Amino acid sequence: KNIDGYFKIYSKHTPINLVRDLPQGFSALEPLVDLPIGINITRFQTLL
Amino acid sequence: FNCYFPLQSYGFQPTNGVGYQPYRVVVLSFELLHAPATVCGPKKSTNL
Amino acid sequence: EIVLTQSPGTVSLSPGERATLSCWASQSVSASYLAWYQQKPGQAPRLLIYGASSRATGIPDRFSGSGSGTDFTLTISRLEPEDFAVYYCQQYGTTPRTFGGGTKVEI
Amino acid sequence: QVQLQQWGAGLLKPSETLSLSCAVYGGSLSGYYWSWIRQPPGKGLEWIGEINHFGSTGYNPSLKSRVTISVDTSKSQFSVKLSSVTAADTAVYYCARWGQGTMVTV
Repeated sequence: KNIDGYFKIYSKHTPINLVRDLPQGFSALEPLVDLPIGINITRFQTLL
Repeated sequence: FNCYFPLQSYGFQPTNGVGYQPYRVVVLSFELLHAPATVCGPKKSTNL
Repeated sequence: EIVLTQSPGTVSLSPGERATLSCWASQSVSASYLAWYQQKPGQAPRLLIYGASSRATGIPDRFSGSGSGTDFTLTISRLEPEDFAVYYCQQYGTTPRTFGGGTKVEI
Repeated sequence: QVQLQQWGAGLLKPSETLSLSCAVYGGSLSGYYWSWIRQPPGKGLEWIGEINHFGSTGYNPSLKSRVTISVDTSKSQFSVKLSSVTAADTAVYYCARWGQGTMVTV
């Protein structure tokens, strides 16, 4: 999320025991990086 | 004739006059736009 | 104690030539504290350049000053028939306000 | 309009004193800075003393404790009083804020 010029990113690695879909469980994503981009963003695309 | 190169060289000898001497020039330009500040000064603390 | 070193002591030039007066100070002069005076023979001191960059009021645009620190330089881009006079520079960056010895513009 | 007329110069014996006159026209001496400028024959200019309009005054080290500059607002005149004169004090004194020059022989 990018608000007030700051590009908030929250992240979480986690071990899983599954091969199909999103598991039943709870955890959070603490902040990792804040970037003072100050640039509007309206699109994106992932990189494999 | 009437076609002159707009570019010419400095002649720097150590014998040239003090006003005719090389001077390394550093221009420090600052901007403070709506983006957040990113480059600050390392204030030093006291004990606890 | 600031002694202004003017060079050369004499300068002979023809009209239309560019005349440069050099003015060096024994100590670096802060904020270009250099004033230029041209003294016609039998005439009182006449200010030419103030602050080494600001010309006096009504002085011709042919007069020009240059330099910083321990260098002050007065330029007359196009010599004039009445420009053959003694030019003395004065440095007022210290309480003992001192002037240069004067450079004579010859023919 | 603007003119600064010098007076009080002349030939003086050694160790004597002198009082300069500098009549200003069109100017407010008490409201603008004033200084006296001497020039020995064949030399450059030498700033001796200056007087701030509010009243502050200063003198060059060569004239320190020997010179005294003051102004008569009652006449709007600039004065430069020198004492304990000598041979080296011979110079052309013109008063500026320039004036016409006043040769001092001693």
